[PDB]
This record gives sequence, structure tokens and C-alpha cells, in this order.
Amino acid sequence: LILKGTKTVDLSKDELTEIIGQFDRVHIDLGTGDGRNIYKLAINDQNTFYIGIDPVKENLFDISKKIIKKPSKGGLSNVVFVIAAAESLPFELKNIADSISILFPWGTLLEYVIKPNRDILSNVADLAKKEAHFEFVTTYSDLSKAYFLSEQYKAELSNSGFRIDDVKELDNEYVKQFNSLWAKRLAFGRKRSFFRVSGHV
Ligand SMILES: Nc1ncnc2c1ncn2[C@@H]1O[C@H](CSCC[C@H](N)C(=O)O)[C@@H](O)[C@H]1O
Repeated sequence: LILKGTKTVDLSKDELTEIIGQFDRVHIDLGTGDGRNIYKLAINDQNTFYIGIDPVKENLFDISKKIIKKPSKGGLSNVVFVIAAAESLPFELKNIADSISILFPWGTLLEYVIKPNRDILSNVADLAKKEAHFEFVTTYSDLSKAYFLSEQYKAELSNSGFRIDDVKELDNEYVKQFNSLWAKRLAFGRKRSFFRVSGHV
């Protein structure tokens, strides 16, 4: 299931493969939100096909309507919005991404990353190609770098297919570069700690 403007339509595996054809890389943003972050990534790199996934189609309507417009009007040819959840990812996305990101998650997705939920993370790892980079950027209260650096957390992620190569604590200034309304709120509000766990799959 993908969005064509405000309408939900079916995209087959063969159709997806055809679209991917004009691009050298594929990036998946899980729990993409309002689509503004992915829109910015896509506008700055036309050799990567961007796939934004979120179970809430309603919040993607504005940007979904924008990408279908003509190029001169803000339209993009390297973005697709998939309506799905981490617990039930589309089989068409298996082994397709060069990179996967989960940015400023909330709700169940945040817990799957922080706990972490090994089975769910395993499903997310299945979306990656043999290669593949990953990036999880989280924040809770306005846990800690130590937690994400612990052997237990590293082992749990490794079991799911994620090999941590770096853990960095980021600040509000860093988040000011993102365009989603949510990211702006997090960046402009009280001082908050953000953590990026990144590596390869
Ligand atoms: N289990 C799950 N699977 C997929 N997406 C989920 C999810 N649980 C929560 N989400 C999505 O995670 C988002 C958290 S808020 C917005 C995050 C976005 N990445 C940004 O920076 O703007 C919401 O849009 C919500 O629908």
C-alpha cells in the first residue's frame, strides 16, 4: 500500500523494481511521520530512491500531494510513501535498502528501538541489502549514551542483524536541520539529549 496524493493505491513488486531502476541506492525511513524529513533528503540527492514508511496515512497527505506535482511545482520522482507498520512490513521491501533510518521515534516504535524488541528489529533488518548502513536517532525526556554503549544493548542489536559502529550524543542545534514539525518542536523547545546509534546491517 502506497499513497498517490491522498489516495491509497497498490504498488506491486515488479512496479517497485522498475522505479528503483533509475536509482543507484535505496533509503528507507521507518516511522517517517509527515514526510518532510524524507522530502528534504530526496530533494538533495536524485540518485537515491527514498521510501518513507508510516501507518498513519493522514499525516502524509500534504507532502504526498506535493511530490505528485510537476517538478517545477515541488514534485519529486524519487520518493514513495508506504503505509505499513514495523510489526507488519511489506514483503516487497525485503532485501532492498542500502540504508535504513528511524528518526525521533515515538510510541511503540520508540520502545522497539530502546528496549530493544529483537523480533521487530529483525524484521527491520530484513529490509536491508547484504551491505547497508543504519541510523537510529532517539530522545525521551527533556536514555543515556552509556546505555546505548553497553555490551547488552550491542549484543541484542547484533542478534537482530544490527552491528553498532558508533554512538553519539547530539544536541538541539543538530536537530534544527530537520524539517518535520515534530523535529522542529524537539529542536526549538527545552534543551534535550539526542542519541544516534549507527552502524551496518
Ligand atoms: N510500530 C510502528 N511502526 C511504524 N511506524 C510507527 C510505529 N509506532 C509509531 N510509528 C510512527 O512513528 C512516528 C513518531 S513521530 C514522527 C517521527 C518522524 N520520523 C520525524 O522525525 O518526524 C509517527 O508518525 C508514528 O505513526
